[PDB]
Amino acid sequence: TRFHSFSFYELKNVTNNFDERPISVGGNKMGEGGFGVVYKGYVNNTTVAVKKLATTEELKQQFDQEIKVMAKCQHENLVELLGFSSDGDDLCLVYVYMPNGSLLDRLSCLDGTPPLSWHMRCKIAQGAANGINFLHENHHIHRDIKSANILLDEAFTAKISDFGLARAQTVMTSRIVGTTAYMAPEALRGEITPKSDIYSFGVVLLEIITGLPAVDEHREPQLLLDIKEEIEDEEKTIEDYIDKKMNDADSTSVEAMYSVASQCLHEKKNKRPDIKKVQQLLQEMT
Ligand SMILES: CC(C)(O)CCn1cc2cc(NC(=O)c3cccc(C(F)(F)F)n3)c(C(C)(C)O)cc2n1
Repeated sequence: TRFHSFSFYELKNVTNNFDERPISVGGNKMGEGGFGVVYKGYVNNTTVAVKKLATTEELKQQFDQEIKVMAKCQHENLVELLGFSSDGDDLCLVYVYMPNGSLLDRLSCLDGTPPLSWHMRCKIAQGAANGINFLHENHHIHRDIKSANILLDEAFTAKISDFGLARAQTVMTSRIVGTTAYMAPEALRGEITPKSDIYSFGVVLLEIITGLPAVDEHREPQLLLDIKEEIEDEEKTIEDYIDKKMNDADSTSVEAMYSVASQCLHEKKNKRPDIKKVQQLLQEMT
């Protein structure tokens, strides 16, 4: 492919021997999740993100699938793969570094970062919808749209990441994958459709408006998607749930974003808008 093949020794060298201590303590660990750990590295005179993968053949399939999707899909709102390593004792994927990490971490202000403004949140929602539109236009279903998989660059531009479970309505699967707090009912039953990505994006829009995680075991409701029912049954208002860590949110645009989220979250897959309609509505909002 057009990607660089890196030596495992070069990647081990540039991540301080895959130093598992967090970056805040002087180590190289930036994150963990998606079948591996992500480390900060320095190749040539550039900061990079090195994901070290850790079923053996199931992990190799995710490695191959990510490379395949990345070779085909290049867009301003998608992460960029620079290279890979498959020669040492572990599989590695090398990406262009995202200085502002994930939307999940910026919404929680992890490591003391300042709360995102409403202006920045609108740009992020638009950017993420543009990335999903590119994936759907190129006949790919992400299957794990969530705030942890929306990364933020040096200008807080939204970049969709983690295409290891992406698939090139309609199709069924015996291996149900995804993150339960973001999954559409039909996705939880094994259906594979881009309509499920829309539902997950609706949960992301609620996270952007409220600053709350999609699931919190010590919260009522535990699942963020359940606030749609509280608002519909007039028990609460969207105003009650707006993230208090903002000083520039205006009711009109917050209600406009909530209307998009509510439409995405329709329980019936055929009643949800498609990604092009979601993009149009988010563009009209600003
Ligand atoms: C406190 C601060 C200085 O504002 C933030 C520091 N920071 C910088 C990060 C970069 C990250 N990721 C990437 O650069 C990155 C880029 C492309 C792909 C991938 C992935 F697929 F492997 F996930 N990760 C992350 C994770 C690993 C979570 O995505 C967390 C970070 N935190």
